[PDB]
Amino acid sequence: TSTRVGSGKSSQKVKSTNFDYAASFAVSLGEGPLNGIGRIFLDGQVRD
Amino acid sequence: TIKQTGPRLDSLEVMVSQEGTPLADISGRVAVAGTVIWATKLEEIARTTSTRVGSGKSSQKVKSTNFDYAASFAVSLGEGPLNGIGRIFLDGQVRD
Amino acid sequence: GFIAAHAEPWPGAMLHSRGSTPEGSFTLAAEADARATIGRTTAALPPA
Amino acid sequence: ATLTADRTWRLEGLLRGQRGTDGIVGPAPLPAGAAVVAIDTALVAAGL
Repeated sequence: TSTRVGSGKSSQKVKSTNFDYAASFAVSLGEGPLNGIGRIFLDGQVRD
Repeated sequence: TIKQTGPRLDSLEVMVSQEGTPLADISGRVAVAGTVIWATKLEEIARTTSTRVGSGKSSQKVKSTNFDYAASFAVSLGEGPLNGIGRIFLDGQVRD
Repeated sequence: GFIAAHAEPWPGAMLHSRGSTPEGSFTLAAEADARATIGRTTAALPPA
Repeated sequence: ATLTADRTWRLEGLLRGQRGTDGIVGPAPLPAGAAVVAIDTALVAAGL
């Protein structure tokens, strides 16, 4: 993603592209049946 | 004669959130990263920032506000009276 | 058209989307940083 | 503006007629209740 320098260079360089590498990360918490899933977050206890 | 193999010790020191570790209590001139103690939460002035699309959508999305997490990091290097504090920096020998 | 937003203790971007249709097909037209400073008059004043 | 209360501020030395500020007032005196907004970055006018 890049930004324009306007008149001095090119004014059309602006891009709003999102982050790449979106994937179906499947994290196995272990083998066997599991229950009581709760309190899950990448950086903290939980997300809204 | 009984001996203790030399430890890595201070080199590659990193601040540690956990308080289980005992303080260094240095008796000489050593540089210690220490362990973060009593950080005063964080100051979340702006949680997120946005990018303007100008004419196509909105040119008002951009934010110039200061970044978050300003806090009092009361890192405690060691217990006991201390002196000669100098040459301190997060990433280098010193800040101006 | 000025649209300052008085957020009620809200942290985050405020999305102002304008749609001509009554039902609400709004298209994003503006974004507001935070609650703007706003005031409520408690008095009536003759023209100065 | 002079603080009279935690939210209340008494605007003083009001100046009118700048860019026809007085022009709206002469026909109609200000009502007891109105929304007064400071000029700010949060105010958004573009996208129309």
